[PDB]
Amino acid sequence: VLRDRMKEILSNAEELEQVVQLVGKSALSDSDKITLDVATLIKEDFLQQNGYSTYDAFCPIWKTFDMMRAFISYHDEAQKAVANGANWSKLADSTGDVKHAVSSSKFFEPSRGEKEVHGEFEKLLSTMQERFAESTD
Amino acid sequence: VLRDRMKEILSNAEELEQVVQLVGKSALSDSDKITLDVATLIKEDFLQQNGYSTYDAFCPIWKTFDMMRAFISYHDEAQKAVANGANWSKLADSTGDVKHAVSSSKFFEPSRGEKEVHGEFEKLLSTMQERFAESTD
Amino acid sequence: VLRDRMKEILSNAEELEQVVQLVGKSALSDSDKITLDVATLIKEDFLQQNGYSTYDAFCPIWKTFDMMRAFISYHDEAQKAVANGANWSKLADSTGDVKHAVSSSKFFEPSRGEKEVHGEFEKLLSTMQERFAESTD
Amino acid sequence: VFPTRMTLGLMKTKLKGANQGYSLLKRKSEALTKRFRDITKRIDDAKQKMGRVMQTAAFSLAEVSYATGENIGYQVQESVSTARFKVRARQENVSGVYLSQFESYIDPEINDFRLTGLGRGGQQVQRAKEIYSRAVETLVELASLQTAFIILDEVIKVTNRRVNAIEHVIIPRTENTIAYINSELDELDREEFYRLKKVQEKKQNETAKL
Amino acid sequence: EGMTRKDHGDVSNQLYAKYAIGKDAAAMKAVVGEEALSIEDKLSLEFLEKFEKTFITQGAYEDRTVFESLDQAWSLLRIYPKEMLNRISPKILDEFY
Amino acid sequence: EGMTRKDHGDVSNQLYAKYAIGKDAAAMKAVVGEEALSIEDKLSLEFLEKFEKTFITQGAYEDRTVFESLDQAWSLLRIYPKEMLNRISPKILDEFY
Amino acid sequence: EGMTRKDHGDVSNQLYAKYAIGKDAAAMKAVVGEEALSIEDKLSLEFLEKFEKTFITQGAYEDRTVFESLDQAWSLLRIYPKEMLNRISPKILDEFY
Amino acid sequence: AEKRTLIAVIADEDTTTGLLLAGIGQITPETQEKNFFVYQEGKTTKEEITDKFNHFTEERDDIAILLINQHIAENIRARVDSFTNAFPAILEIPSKDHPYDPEKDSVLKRVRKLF
Repeated sequence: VLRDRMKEILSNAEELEQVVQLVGKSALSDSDKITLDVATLIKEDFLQQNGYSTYDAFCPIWKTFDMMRAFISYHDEAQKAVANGANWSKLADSTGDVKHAVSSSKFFEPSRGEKEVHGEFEKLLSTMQERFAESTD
Repeated sequence: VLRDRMKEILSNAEELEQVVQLVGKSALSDSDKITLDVATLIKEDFLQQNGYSTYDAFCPIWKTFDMMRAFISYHDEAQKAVANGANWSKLADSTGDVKHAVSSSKFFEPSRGEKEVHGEFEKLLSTMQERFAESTD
Repeated sequence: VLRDRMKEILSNAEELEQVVQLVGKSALSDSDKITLDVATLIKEDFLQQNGYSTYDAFCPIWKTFDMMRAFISYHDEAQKAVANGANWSKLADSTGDVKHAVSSSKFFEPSRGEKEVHGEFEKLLSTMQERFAESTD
Repeated sequence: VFPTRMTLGLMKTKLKGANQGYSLLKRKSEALTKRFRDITKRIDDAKQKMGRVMQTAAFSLAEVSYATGENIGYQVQESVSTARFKVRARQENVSGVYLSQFESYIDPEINDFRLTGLGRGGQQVQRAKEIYSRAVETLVELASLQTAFIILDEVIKVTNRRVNAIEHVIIPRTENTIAYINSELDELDREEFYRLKKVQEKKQNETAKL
Repeated sequence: EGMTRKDHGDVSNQLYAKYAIGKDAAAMKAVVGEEALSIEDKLSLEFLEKFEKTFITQGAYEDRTVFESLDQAWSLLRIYPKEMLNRISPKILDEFY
Repeated sequence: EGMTRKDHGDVSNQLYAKYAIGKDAAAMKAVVGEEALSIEDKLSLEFLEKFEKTFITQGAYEDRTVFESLDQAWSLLRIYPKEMLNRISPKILDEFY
Repeated sequence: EGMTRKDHGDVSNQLYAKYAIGKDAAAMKAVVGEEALSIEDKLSLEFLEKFEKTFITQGAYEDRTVFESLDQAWSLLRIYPKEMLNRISPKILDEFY
Repeated sequence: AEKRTLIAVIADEDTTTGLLLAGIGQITPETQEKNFFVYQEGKTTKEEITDKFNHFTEERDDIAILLINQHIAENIRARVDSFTNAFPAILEIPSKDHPYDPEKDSVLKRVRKLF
């Protein structure tokens, strides 16, 4: 379910990329900004690979799913907020703490939560929900 | 004389539309509005065919001569009439029967005035003169 | 020094010209126009030297120095003039005849003045300085 | 000049870029121009509206001044030093562009002065003041379209420049480049074969001969 | 015609046209928003989406007959009124809409 | 000389150089629009238009003399001040613009 | 280590990315205009100029040590705050900023 | 966002005073200068209007809307036209004792060429 949505975000991003170049940034809606913004998170964490093996460059497949789970759980919430009313800028301020964590996912190791996935990632799914309820209201 | 004028009208028509986009309608007036309208009637009568009738597939040299004669006569007299005081919509509504009858000349028989000669066009010239009186006043 | 600057002034001119063409000159400083303006004088006056006479075909080392010296000096002074108060148009309009005086120096023989340096180029420096004060004013 | 081999993939995508750009910016332009026409008509009407209502109230005040004795209006101008009707500005995205809009708020700082009361003469100024407040407030609200209208006025000129600029300079430059390098590129593949084939014929002939 | 209805050729004109307009309209949405977007194009924006997600998206072992295919087609065009499906005869359109 | 002016070649150089400038100014008019254009471009725009329908338009059974062409050139070329006309020498220029 | 820093790899990565954006932005300035541009892109335009004229400009006889060259690289990099730099591991960043 | 709150005037006496009763302009207390300029037709100079316009557009960065009588904008015509900004908005209104002419209005002049 996750794999199809990751590509989808990236597809729309290419289309957006041409409008962004030409017209600018001053014309895109709230939904479109998010698409680019979650795209940033994937570009940062998956495409870059810090070191030979330092900075925990080794990700097991189960960790990777958890890294992805955190971004797409964020995308669906993020899509609901703008739609239910919440400015792109407002939504970015209010997300704050849970956003920094998902950004920081690559330095962390799964060998100190369970052994292949992180207790930290399980806790991350609860934190997302809580944040969202405050922020929307 | 008539053929050269055919080419001119199509060329002009195209050109006045571009002006309506960039410049606006401020460079548009009714003299120009008649020009667009004659080209439309010329496209429908000449350019469009597909063999709906048997008379829509063989049209003699003399019949072709007669269609272009109606439309150029309409053009020059419509322009004169709006200059002595008339409007495009007013010209359009007023020309009406003749305008309809000459578009439909392709469905109509080409043996009406003999065997190659069409009678309706010969009777158009006189109608057009009485018509020009209705449009001006 | 003049050769370093000769390169820079033409290279900066090329980049600016692409934005003027495509976007416009009305989205761009008066200053960027100035680089183009001084650059143009160098374009006609240097480059065309195919000559219609021996006077317009020959250019000794001294004469080549002189025409370059007057144009760079104009640039430096013009940017100041506009910056402390003075529009673009007023500056362009004022220098006027002087732009021409250098233009015509090629047509006149180099055996004139002191040696191979025209009295017309010698005077031209004073006229330049006298001009900046008025342009500025 | 232009690359010797394979600019074509790049130039293909350059060609595509250019072409999408022209379409979209002409749509953006199309929406701005369409909205602007409608706003132009609102404005012509509104100017007549504002002028007539403002003047009716103008004439009522002028008669009042004359009847009361003295030029009252100099006195009123000094004495007034705060404003009721102010505006707080907000951004509205209409046709992908951000415009400035104005929203009026009526502050109750002033509502009566010391010149709307004088006794008998004072009752006249008062009847005048009331026609002017009602007439003016409407005029302020209508004035709000003006600010946006001027920004629209600016943006249409820029946007038009761009559609025409992609059209004339970029697209035909892109045609000329793509063709010259395509023809060179093809020439390499065919001449290569021709040189190799021409030599083979000789090599084959020698062996048959000896 | 006999194992395919007569409407196939007509319907193809409408689906093709809308689909074309639809690609362009989405690019326009991105810039202009929906505060100044055209009405015809607004329905075409939604049309691009359905054309992909149900007429072009199907199962692995989902099989559909030609009659069926034709019906789905009309359902996507059903949102537009008659005045934005003007390239078809009122007799055919009145039956198939 | 005695059949051509020596000025004949010189006149050619104005005509060719202006034509080009004019052609460039028309390219900018198409893009930017007249309001944006500066004074120099406007003159040149004007030169280009006059050049097409008068110089390079002539009849097909109509002869011309070299003297006659240069006199036609001088009028058409006369649309610029002396600052801007500088592809010919001040002597010849002072006489004829 | 002992002749080159641990930051060295990180430092190169930062210069490429900004230098690249700056270049991309300068091209868009040219065609469409400064309506496409943003504040971030201004940092980038500014960053291209500082890089070209300081890092790449040096003698034909003006030799340097490796430690100096990394110290000058840093100087250019000071104009983006820490939060827009992400081509270095944040651990290393806090030391040398 | 908010950076401009005042509506200013250049108008004849009866027009200006009335606008003030309606409550739209004021005088600043710290500079001792009006954010309106009174004018009387034929009687007060063309030059003073030209200065006051500069005070309001470029020195006042708080004027939101500059209202101006059509007859009056016509005296200093260059100055009204050349200012193309919306900050302030320029709103030409038909002057007292004159009807609506669409070409004494700076924004409409600009509108006609290029839609």
